[PDB]
Amino acid sequence: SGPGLVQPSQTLSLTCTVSGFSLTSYGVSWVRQPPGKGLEWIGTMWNDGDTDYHSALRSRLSISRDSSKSQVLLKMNSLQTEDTAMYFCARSQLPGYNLRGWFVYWGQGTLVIVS
Amino acid sequence: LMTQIPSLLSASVGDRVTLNCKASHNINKNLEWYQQKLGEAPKLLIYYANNLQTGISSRFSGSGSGTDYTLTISSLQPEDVATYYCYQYNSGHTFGAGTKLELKRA
Repeated sequence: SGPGLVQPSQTLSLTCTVSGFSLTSYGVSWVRQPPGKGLEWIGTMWNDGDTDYHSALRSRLSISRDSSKSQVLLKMNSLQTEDTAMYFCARSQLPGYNLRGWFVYWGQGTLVIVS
Repeated sequence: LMTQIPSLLSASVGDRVTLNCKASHNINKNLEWYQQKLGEAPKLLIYYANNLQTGISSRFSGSGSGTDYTLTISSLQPEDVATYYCYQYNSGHTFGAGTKLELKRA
C-alpha cells in the first residue's frame, strides 16, 4: 500500500506488510512492473543489511525496514514519469551456498501513477 | 544484465518449448525463472539454475552454462500460458525482457 496518483516531483512511501515469516530472518526487496509489462529491480539489501539500488533511482528512492513491526518501506522522492508502475516486494533466498539473489514474491502489487 | 529470446512463443498443447537467456558476464549457475500468469503477480518456477520449487510440476526444467540458460517445458499444458522472465543474480540482480507463451488453438 501507499500507492496512487502522483504529480511529477512528488514523494510517496510505499509499505509492505509481511506475515508468517519474520523480517529478522528474511530479507525483502522492491521490484516494479511498468504498464508495458517490463520488470525492473528497484532496491535491495543484503544479508548483512547493506543496501543497493540501480542508477535509475539512486539518490531518490530509499529502502528501509522495521524488523519489529514487520514492515518494508520504499520512500520515493522527486518522482519522475517513468516511475509509473506496479510495485512489489519479495523475500530473497539462496539455498545453494551463494548470494540470496532471488526475489520470491508474496506481494499483490500497488500501482503508482506519476502524471 | 540479461537478454531473453524469443519475444513471443506460439505453441500447441502437448508441444515442448524452450526459452533462453544470456548474460554479459559469467554467472555460474545463479539464475531463476518466473511465470507471471495473466492478472497475477509473478511466481517462482526454478532457482539456482535448475531446481524445481516445491509445487512446480516436473514438466519444467532449467539448465545452462557460462552465460546461456534455458527453461524447457516438455508437455505444454493450458495453465502454462503467460509471460516468463529469467532473473539472474550471480552478478547483480536483473530480469530478462520476457517471453509471452500463447496457446495455439483451433
